[PDB]
Amino acid sequence: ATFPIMSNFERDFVIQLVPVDTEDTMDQVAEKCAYHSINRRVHPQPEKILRVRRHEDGTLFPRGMIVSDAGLRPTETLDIIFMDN
Amino acid sequence: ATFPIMSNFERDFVIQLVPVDTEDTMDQVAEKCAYHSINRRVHPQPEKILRVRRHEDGTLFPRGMIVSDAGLRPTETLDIIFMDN
Amino acid sequence: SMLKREDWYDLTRTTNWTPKYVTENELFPEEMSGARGISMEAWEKYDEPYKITYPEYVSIQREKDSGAYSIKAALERDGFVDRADPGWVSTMQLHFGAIALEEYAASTAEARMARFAKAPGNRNMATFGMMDENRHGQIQLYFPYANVKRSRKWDWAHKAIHTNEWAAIAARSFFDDMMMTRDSVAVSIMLTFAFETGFSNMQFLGLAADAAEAGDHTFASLISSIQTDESRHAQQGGPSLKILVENGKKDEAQQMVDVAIWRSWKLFSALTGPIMDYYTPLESRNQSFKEFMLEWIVAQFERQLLDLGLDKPWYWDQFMQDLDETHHGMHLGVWYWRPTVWWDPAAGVSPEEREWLEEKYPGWNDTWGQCWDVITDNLVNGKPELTVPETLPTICNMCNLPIAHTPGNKWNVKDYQLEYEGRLYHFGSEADRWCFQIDPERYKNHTNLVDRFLKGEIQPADLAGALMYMSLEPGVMGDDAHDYEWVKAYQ
Amino acid sequence: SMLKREDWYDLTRTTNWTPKYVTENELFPEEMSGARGISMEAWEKYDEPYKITYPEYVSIQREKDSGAYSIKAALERDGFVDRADPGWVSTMQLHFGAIALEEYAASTAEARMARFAKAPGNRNMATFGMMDENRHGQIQLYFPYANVKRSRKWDWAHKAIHTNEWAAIAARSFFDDMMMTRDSVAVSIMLTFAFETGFSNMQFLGLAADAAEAGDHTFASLISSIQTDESRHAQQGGPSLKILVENGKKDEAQQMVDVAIWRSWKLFSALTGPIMDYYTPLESRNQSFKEFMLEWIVAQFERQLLDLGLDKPWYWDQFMQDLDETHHGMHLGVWYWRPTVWWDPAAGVSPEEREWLEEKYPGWNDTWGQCWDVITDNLVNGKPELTVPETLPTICNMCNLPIAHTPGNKWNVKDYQLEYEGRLYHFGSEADRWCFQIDPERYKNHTNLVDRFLKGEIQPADLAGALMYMSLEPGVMGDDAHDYEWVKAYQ
Amino acid sequence: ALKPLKTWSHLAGNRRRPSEYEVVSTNLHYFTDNPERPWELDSNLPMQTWYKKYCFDSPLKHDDWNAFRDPDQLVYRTYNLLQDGQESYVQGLFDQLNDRGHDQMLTREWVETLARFYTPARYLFHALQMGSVYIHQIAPASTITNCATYETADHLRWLTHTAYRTRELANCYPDVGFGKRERDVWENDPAWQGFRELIEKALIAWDWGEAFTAINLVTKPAVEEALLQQLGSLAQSEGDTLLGLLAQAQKRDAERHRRWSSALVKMALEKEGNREVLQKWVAKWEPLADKAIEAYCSALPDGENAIVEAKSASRYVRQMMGL
Amino acid sequence: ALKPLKTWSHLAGNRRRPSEYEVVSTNLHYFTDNPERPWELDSNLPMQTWYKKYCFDSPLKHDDWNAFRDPDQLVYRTYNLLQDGQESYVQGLFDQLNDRGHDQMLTREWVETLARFYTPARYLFHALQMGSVYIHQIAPASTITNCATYETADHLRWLTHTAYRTRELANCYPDVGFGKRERDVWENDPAWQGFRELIEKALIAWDWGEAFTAINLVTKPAVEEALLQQLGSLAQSEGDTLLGLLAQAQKRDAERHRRWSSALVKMALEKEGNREVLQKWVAKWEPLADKAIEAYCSALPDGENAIVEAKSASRYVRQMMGL
Ligand SMILES: [Fe+3]
Ligand SMILES: [Fe+3]
Ligand SMILES: [Fe+3]
Ligand SMILES: [Fe+3]
Repeated sequence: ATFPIMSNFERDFVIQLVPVDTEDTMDQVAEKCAYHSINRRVHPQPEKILRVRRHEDGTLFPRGMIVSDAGLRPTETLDIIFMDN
Repeated sequence: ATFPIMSNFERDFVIQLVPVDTEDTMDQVAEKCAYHSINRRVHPQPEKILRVRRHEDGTLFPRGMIVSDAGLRPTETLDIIFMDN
Repeated sequence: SMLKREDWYDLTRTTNWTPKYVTENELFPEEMSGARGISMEAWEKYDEPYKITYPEYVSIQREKDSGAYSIKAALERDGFVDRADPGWVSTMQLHFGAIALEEYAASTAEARMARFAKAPGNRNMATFGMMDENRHGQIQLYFPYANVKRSRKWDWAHKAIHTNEWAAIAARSFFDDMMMTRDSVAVSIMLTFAFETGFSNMQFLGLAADAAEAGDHTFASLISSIQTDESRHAQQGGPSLKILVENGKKDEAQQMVDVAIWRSWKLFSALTGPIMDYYTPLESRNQSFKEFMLEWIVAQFERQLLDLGLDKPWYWDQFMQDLDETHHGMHLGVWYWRPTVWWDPAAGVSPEEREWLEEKYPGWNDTWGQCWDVITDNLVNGKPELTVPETLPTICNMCNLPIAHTPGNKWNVKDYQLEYEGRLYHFGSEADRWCFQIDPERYKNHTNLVDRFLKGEIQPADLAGALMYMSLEPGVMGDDAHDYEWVKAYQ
Repeated sequence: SMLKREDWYDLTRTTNWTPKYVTENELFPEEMSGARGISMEAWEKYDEPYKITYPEYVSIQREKDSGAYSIKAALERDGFVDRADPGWVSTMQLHFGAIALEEYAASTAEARMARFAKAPGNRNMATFGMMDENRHGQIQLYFPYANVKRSRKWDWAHKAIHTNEWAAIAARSFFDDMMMTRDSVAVSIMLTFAFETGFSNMQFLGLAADAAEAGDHTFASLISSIQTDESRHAQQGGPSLKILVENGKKDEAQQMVDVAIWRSWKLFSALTGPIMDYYTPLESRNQSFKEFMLEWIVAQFERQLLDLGLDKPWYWDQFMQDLDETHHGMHLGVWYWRPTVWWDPAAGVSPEEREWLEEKYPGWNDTWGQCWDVITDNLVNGKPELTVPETLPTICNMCNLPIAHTPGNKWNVKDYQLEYEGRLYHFGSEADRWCFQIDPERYKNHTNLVDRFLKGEIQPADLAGALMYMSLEPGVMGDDAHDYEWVKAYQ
Repeated sequence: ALKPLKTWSHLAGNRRRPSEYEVVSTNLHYFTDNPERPWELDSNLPMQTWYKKYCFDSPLKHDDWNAFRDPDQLVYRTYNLLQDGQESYVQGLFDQLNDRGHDQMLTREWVETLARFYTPARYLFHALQMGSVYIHQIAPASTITNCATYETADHLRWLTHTAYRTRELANCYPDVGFGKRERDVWENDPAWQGFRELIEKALIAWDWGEAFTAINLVTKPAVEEALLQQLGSLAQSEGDTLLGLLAQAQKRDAERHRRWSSALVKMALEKEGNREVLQKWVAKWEPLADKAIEAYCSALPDGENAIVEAKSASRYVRQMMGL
Repeated sequence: ALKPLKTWSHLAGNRRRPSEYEVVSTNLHYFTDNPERPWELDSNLPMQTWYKKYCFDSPLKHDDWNAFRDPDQLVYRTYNLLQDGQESYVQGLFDQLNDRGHDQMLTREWVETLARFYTPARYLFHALQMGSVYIHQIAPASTITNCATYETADHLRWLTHTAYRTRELANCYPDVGFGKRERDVWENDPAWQGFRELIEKALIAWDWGEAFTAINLVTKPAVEEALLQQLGSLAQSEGDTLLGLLAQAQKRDAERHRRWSSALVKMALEKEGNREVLQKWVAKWEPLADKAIEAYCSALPDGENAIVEAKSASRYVRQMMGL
């Protein structure tokens, strides 16, 4: 259930290793990624929702979809972006 | 009438060349010597009278005695001292 | 009377003969010589433009050491190092750790050409080249040794390249690939032309001017003396490249050049760039890293390439754009991960430094400045724990540096991923990925520090475990060079 | 293989022979050799304790210049001289002017012994001695030459000893008497033993430490390198003095020593003393002039004299007392007559300097302090014209320095006058007068600057006339080194 | 926190405070840190394989090769002090014997002997330079490397003397073919073929230990006794004072190479089995050295005696190492 | 106010920016500032009189002796660079010919010739050292002094070589009396008395111009042709390769002394009457030099020819100066 991804957090400068769980939703993946960027080198945006997209092809994952179902390669790079939805 | 003496002024640090006149009194010799010491490196003493003595043997010259009568060698060294009289 | 050099010089390199008791391919194995199907006779056209002979060498080089070691001895009791700007101390600790053992390792890279080049003039110049790097390795151990009692950091002048600390791995990755694991002709091109002629020759000139500007005349004289040796052996790639181009191998020549300039640049932007733009005090900054690059490195390459019948590398325009960005990332990476290096990084983001940065790089405050804003607020507000990391950055599988780029209002960080034989690779630029795809068996089963962490090779598998794996303990682990003094300007 | 030095060294000085085509007195005229009725055979007992041979000399001395000239060249662009304390600049301008041509003139003093000494070991050591002073004169011209564009003052490194400026006259008066106008044996005693062993050897050690304390490593390295040559030729008087004492000439030996130590001291207290106690900034003062004298000069003489079977000079107790006084006078003289020297004198009488002076010399403020009180009041009150003179000080007919001593509440200024053959002479101490009376024909018709002024030789016969006579013009004429900055502490 | 030390961490606890030689020469190779992957790249590259086979797998073995110390303690700075003085001597010989017309006084016979036996050494001396510089890049410790570094520079010194004298000889005897003919003499003259075969074979012995033995223990003593000892004595007896002195000056370099070789063999014999490993390599190469010496010295005047002396003097080098 | 200059005031307006040689060597004597009272003391002291008579009153005259320039431009720094290299050559000869047993190979006859004709030169070479160091202290300009400074140091160099070889010769031939006998040979052997008389007389010629002529124009050429040219050639033909080379090395110093002497004579001939002043001094001293050369060279093998060559070679030195 522990599964490594690389987090490319919006408006940060660097991609980071973030362990996530195969049972996490995307929402829970974003929170684990935020911990390493928000309030470290990126300002919160409380009017926005954090979304997860596959870096390589730009595929947007729904909030509630879980890591298990996402078809990711171990260490896959994920963009964590600010959206209205 | 111009005659060179060396002035060793009381409380100064150095002996100086002072041209005097063979017709000067001792009082006038002291004034010519003061010019090069008083208010340069020695404080006035207005309660005192400046007197002239032969450095070599300590002979005190009277105030009114003139250079002509004093038996000095050219360049003779003279102490210019503060006295009550 | 004595002869003139020119009248007998050619006989010193009239040394090729036609072997008979062993074959030519046995005496010059292709994997070590890299003659590339070009004949012995065609390789004898090699003609180094800067000539020198044994008695001239030992006399001129004797006088160089006399001078440098005398300076060092006259200034040693003054203890300048104890009152130097701590950004300057850090610059030297980084320099010695990253370079001393690689200078020495170079001597072997020279020895590779001295034994295996088919060009006899290359074999003799590389014998002097071997001597030069013996000198550079030695003198760059003797100088910092004066400081071992001042702090452990100075032990890393010897120790660094014997560790798995990530900057050392990035250093060996670069040097082993350009000069230790390649054929003689490839070494002449990739090391002496691309890296020594192309970067380090001008880099040592700037470093020596900076040391004298900082008031460190020991180090100014050291760097300056070493720099005067460079061209004697740096010249060796030009003639190899002319031969390859004249004999139907321009494409192979181009490809070696493209790889070596890119890999040089990634190491150089990680270690020199931040020095110029952040460690050297503001009022000592002659020009910006980018200005240095445009004036002293880039036009010089273009002119060399032109004179050789070669092209600007495919990535040249990207490389120009990166001058505004790459090193700002490597600086922020090294400062944010400061406990993972063996010197103290200087933040360099005081109000006056940030206006200099804004003049030199319009848009900096809007981009780079954003991350530093967050970091600065945390330091003002007594949350220093949010200014050190709790994870590893992603590392490039080619350059072994963090994958980093423009943040803030113009976010542009990208990973150039590659799936290859069942494994996923990460790359910090398009050119880094390309160095891998043109020659995948040179790199395939190498693992970067992240790979190792993920495979179970670093145990305990946590940050303390990774620090021990890298040989790092308190006393050597980096921290902010000015002890956060610049935070006062913000309250 | 090579021989060991000791096995053949004696043959280098087995060079005396019994002349036959000319007589011994013709070949060694007594006025040049000074053999003093002691035979050639008895002079061959001369045995220098520090031995050296031609190939050792040229190799060791080659390396000295390599080092000193390399330091100078590495530091030259930094322009330390443009930001040095101006008391330090003045110290160097004084040093070069007073010494460079006298170092060179020394070579001749060495050549006098090389030709005329009956002791063959003296002739060869003085050949090295001649080489040493050739070096000292040259290097002490080459170093200040770097500064000629900075100001005229630096031209005085070459020009001073060619002038009648009063300090130059005091310098030649000392040097011509100790080393240029005496027989070989007298030179060995009066210069190498009394002055080089006795004063300048330790003076250069202190000067080199002061230069490094001031941050001038060019000058620290220069002085320090020159100092390491001293003992090779300074050793030459000891053995001459042993021979004179063993052969019934202890009284003559004593008398030469007494004269040379006194005359050395008067020059040294005029030019070094004020430097230590007034030009070197307060926080750089390791010890006082008097402390320097007691620690490094006086006990050393006593020990030498004892080991040689000689006595403390008759004036030794007076000389000890003078350590609290003489140089304070020469300083005040040179500062008050500052337009008459070619450097800028530093007053050195700030409140903090005056408390240092009071600790180092209890009674200073009550004595010396009185004159400085008057001068300071005049500067506070805008009467700078009362701080420069309108007459000449009386000058000593022996040392050619102003006759000066304790002023203020313990007034003690004395003139040791002498009438001799119809002329009146002035002397600044009992020992100065005595140097004259033991040998009146060596000094009789010499005239000091005052004598010349009074005789009509300086025309126009006024202060402007005397300045031109001394080759002094605005731009070189001295003024207060800190431009009166220290007057602010008094308002 | 880690406290500052008094020396490099790898030398801490030496009792004696480390010399300049130790401070700049020890424990510098980093390819020996990971014997399974010497270089920071893929582990199957040709150069990974080359070092695994020819350095790590050598039958000449020790647990701590980094402990080796040059008995001459040479560093770059002291190398150049030393060789700058020796070249002032040699370059002074060249200058002053030229001023004297030394080359004009040689007999025609001797001039012909030089063309045959002296000047074609530019090839054999360059081959040694390639030989010792290969030892440099494959040896297991930096202190062993450095001895080979300075020995290479010496081999280049000997080439350089030979090149210079070749041109002076050509200037003085333009009809002889000095400078033009030496390649054909090295390639085709029977007197050179024993040496030519020995050095071509030795130059492809890639194992570091075998390279050390073939170049330094067997080939160099044979080359130095034939070309420096025997040709130099002959030169002196034939009136060539320049070459008699030149050869003896070059022999000082060769004695220094023998001192470090002897120290290394000493260190190797601390380990059981190494004497035998070395003796086996000596026994494979010695017959090639015998042939080299026989072909060259037999063609000299008094050939048979030159062979006897060169053979025993070169054997004596190895016997005094305890082989 | 006086403005800073670009060079020393005494060299301002040279057009060419002054060399290191000019910057450190020119216009340094200050005894020539006051010809009536050279020294800052009473004007009747013996040393005042000595310089008035032997420097200022010399019949060899010029308005600006300070204009003289060494053609070799030697300063202390470049003197020691130069001589340090030349001594690495000579000291290398000593070391390497000793290693070879060179002295053991000399014949008994030649060994006896050395005891007679070679080693007693320690006296003649020291006498020249006294000779040139007298020129130093009485010459009218610092650039003239300095040439004599460095020439003195060279004369001491030759003494030192001779002392060293005397002890090596004594070690090799302890029965000959090397080191013990030379004073008696210099004092009593007819072959040395021409030289001994020439140099004892020349050493009391106090006038600077006459000292220059007797030491540098007449005595040195005669000493150098007899002891370096003729004894060195003889040495080489007799199998003493060390001395044949030593002598030729010392002759390089002597050629440098001749270059500056020739420059000074050139400068003197700018002035009417000086050629004649010099020719008159030459004519007084030349017959002593002839005697020196005849007594020494006639006692050598092939004596009469050595005399003819030394005479004409020493005359040729002066004729090429335009005397
Ligand atoms: Fe290098
Ligand atoms: Fe390099
Ligand atoms: Fe001196
Ligand atoms: Fe001295």
